[PDB]
Amino acid sequence: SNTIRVFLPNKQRTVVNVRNGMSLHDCLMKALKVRGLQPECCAVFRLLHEHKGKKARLDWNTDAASLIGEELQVDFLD
Repeated sequence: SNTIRVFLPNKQRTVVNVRNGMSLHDCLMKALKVRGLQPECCAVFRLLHEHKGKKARLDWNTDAASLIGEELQVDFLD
């Protein structure tokens, strides 16, 4: 794929495309930028497509191109 979803911590959702020069932070700093959020104070995750009770936690420089074709979330930080 080349698309992934971003669910907000305010329970929202949206779809984003991954380009060259992405990285989680800069790739979500698209998303949240649009939304009016900041990612610096949050933790981003990929959703539990093979887990229960736990989202798959990612890096703020994560290769979203490896989470490509999935659903992501953002939550509180650490």
